[PDB]
Amino acid sequence: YLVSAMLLEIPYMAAHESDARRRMISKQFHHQLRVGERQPLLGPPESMREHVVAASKAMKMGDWKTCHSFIINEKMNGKVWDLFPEADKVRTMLVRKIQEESLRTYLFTYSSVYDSISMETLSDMFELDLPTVHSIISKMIINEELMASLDQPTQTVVMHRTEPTAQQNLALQLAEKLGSLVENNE
Amino acid sequence: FPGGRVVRLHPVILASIVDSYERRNEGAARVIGTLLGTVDKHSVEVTNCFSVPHNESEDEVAVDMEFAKNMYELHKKVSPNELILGWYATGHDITEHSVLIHEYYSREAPNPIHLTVDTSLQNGRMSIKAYVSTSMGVPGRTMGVMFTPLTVKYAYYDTERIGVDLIMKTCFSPNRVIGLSSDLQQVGGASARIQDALSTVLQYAEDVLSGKVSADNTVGRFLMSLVNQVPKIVPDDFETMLNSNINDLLMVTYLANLTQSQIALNEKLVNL
Amino acid sequence: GGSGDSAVKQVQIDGLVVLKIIKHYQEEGQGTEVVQGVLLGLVVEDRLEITNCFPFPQHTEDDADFDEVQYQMEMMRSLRHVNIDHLHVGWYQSTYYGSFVTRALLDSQFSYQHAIEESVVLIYDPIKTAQGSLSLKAYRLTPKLMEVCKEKDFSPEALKKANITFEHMFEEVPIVIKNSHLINVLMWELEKKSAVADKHELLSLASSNHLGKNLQLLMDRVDEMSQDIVKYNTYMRNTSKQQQQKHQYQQRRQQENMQRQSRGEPPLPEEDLSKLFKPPQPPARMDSLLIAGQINTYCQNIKEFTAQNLGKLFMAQALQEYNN
Repeated sequence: YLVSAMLLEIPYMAAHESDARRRMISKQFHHQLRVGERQPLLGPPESMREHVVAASKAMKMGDWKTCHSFIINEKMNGKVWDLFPEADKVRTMLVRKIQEESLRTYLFTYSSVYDSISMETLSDMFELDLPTVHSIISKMIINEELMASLDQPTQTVVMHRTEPTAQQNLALQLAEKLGSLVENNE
Repeated sequence: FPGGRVVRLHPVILASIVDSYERRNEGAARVIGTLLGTVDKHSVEVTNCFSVPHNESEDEVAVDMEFAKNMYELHKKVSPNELILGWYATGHDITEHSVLIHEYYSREAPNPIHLTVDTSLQNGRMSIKAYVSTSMGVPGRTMGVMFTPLTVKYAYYDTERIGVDLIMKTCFSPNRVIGLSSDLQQVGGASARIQDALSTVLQYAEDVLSGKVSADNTVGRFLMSLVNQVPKIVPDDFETMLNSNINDLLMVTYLANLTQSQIALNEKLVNL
Repeated sequence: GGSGDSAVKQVQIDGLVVLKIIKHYQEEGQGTEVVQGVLLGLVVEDRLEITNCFPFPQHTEDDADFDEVQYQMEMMRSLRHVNIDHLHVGWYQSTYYGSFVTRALLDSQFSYQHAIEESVVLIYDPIKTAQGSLSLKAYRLTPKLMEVCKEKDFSPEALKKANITFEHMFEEVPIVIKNSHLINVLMWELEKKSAVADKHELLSLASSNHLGKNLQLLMDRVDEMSQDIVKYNTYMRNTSKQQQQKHQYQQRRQQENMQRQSRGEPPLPEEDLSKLFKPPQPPARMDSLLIAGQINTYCQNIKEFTAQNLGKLFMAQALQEYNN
């Protein structure tokens, strides 16, 4: 959920040739291919209904359903560290939900705020000034920076330009195939 | 309120009129059928029809109502759109034989809805006058009927009547479809020049004295309605936008032609 | 003009024939295998001009199941009563697909044209063609198909007929050229609706204003046609690698299986040599997948010719009209 529903919600908008073929989709095709769901009861849906909001980031909504009724059902009690594994989890919920609007909701976002982003989700400014810096180099995102002002101008334009590149998801898988045709021929 | 106001058919009623009339089984003068459609209880919205066996003359007429039920059986199966609302004949209106086919359809006996197609050398008279028959008390003779007019409306699938618009282009001179959109540019040109020749006489009539009466704030209202949608006011950043779209659209069809070549290089290396 | 090979003719679609199609245009069946019916006319002056044709109404809500043929012959006896015979000169369809020829009905209409050489199959699609040339096309399963038969069989009798090499798309016949004189009455309605009753003619003129307002005429079409490319053309290339995984790749070490034992023993068998060369399930090109293969990679060609006339004449009208 933190190495798949985050690492791979970047290339899932029409760039499929990095899909790791052993993940939650073991079970994510199951507890989604059901005609009825509500407030989850099992482990996996109670490990999903905060994941589904970890797509609509909601730092509030996702942190509030790994600590709902698990401290009886072995999350907090059992992991023999009384409260701290949540202080770990909460942090990897707080932080891994600032790395989301960055990767998902950036379309009309040109001028954005990175002081108020610290006020929204309550992580340390340096522990947000690090990953907001990481967001550019580590994930090669189309967004510019002058971080004496603590800002990230985007100038992304890819939206109906990645559609003709979503034609190159397959226009490559035409002319990437002619590379493989005459390997067999001779 | 009276139900006899309007029939909103469309030219597919005239389709199963004319093909049926011009094959006819040599039913020389009078081809007739039973019309099937819907009603708005004021309007009569109709989709289709069919020509039946008849031998209408003085004083013999036949409408095989067993066969009209057979055709309705096949028609309701074809599409569930329609009920047999009455009968449509070719020429002409109120006859003593119409009222014989009335009592044949008062075996059927919904609201009598008739559609009389004049077969004459005219223009001013309509090629169809749709009729309903009220009063309609009638426990007497054959059927006391009173032919009240249904206005002839073509109100269905607009792209169908675009199909009919092409049929009316073929009515003038066909007009085969290979370069449809290619020579719809010639159609769009002819339209834009009729607008020009319209606007010119409107101006030059008042340039002398007393012209552009029915144009000033109607054609002038719909001259600023031209520039509402084309052109965009005067943005040269919109020139840049659509010459950048030209870059996009050329490059869509550009690799379309790279796939065109690749069609042959893929499936015809098969032929070695 | 539109004469075919040894028997078959052009089709003349009169203006009330397209109306017999556009009465069931797309109503009851959006993404369904709509068989818009059987076109019946007669062998007339070089072009079998259509009389009538009614849509053969399969179990029409979700799926497509061919009806009782009681309807077929009883309806076309219903026609026999005051009209022409069931002179079924083919079958016709819509079918929410501009620029295709289907696999199952390809086989069905080949077998139709096998019974009667003098037959064509009309495909009228509405402005879903993308406007978008050639809405009506009367395709026929070709006379090369007709010669080498039956029929285009897959594992054998595929390359064994692609040796002479059947033509696949040939004589997509012309449709509507002449004043058929089923017109003078339509001209008599045309003049009436061009005259004082000019509400409905202008309704259709105005109707095309909103087919470009909100519709993705290009975007949704080039999307579905591009996903037809990624699926069809690329699995076609996997078929190209897999028929190579068999004819030469596997065959190469079938040869090294034959040769490494000095091609058998003098005094005895020659068990291993005869046992080996176990021919892979493709021994000759798998050229019936690849038939519709070519025809559906050319469906992409006439779909990219669609995409051509979409972008070219739209941006033609932009750069010619706007400059004000």
